[PDB]
Amino acid sequence: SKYKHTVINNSVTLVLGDAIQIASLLPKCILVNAANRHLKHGGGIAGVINKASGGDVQEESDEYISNNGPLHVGDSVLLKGHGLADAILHVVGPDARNNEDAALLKRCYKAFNKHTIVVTPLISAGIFSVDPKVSFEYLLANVTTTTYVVVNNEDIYNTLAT
Ligand SMILES: Nc1ncnc2c1ncn2[C@@H]1O[C@H](COP(=O)(O)OP(=O)(O)OC[C@H]2O[C@@H](O)[C@H](O)[C@@H]2O)[C@@H](O)[C@H]1O
Repeated sequence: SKYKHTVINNSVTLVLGDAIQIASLLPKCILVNAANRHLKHGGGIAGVINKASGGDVQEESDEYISNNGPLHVGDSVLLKGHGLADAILHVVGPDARNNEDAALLKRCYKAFNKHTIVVTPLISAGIFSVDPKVSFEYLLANVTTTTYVVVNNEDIYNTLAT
């Protein structure tokens, strides 16, 4: 009720705000990180998640990548929450700058469905250069669990809420 939000369907609510703040409000949730294949948390939400954890997220991510090797595009990994959420689901969206197809967002978003409550940004819609409407369409087509899709730009919010 405190946020500009639009309930889209029985699964998805679009929220204008900061995904970290929304994840903190909910008593139980998974927070989704928009990651790269090496979980090297850069200039988008990944860096903000890492900084909010005091670097704990990057330390854990490095440990995982040593155990797994690099992820494939479209893969995800459930790691610890570090007080931000019950857990963080790191998803590797396609990077359009590297000619990776937006269709791989199907794999990213399907990974949400085993989790009861998900708080997510729009995967690939920032640095990875996929149209926010395209990412949101893949989200709506594939997500079948209670999901708060949090966007921090009001113009994007207005576009997607219409
Ligand atoms: N705190 C936030 N809350 C909600 N949405 C946010 C927030 N910060 C950024 N966003 C939005 O989330 C969307 C995803 O943007 P990025 O975080 O840039 O994600 P992506 O486009 O998937 O790029 C992934 C790449 O960026 C690096 O951070 C990461 O390490 C990877 O290399 C964009 O629309 C961006 O504006």
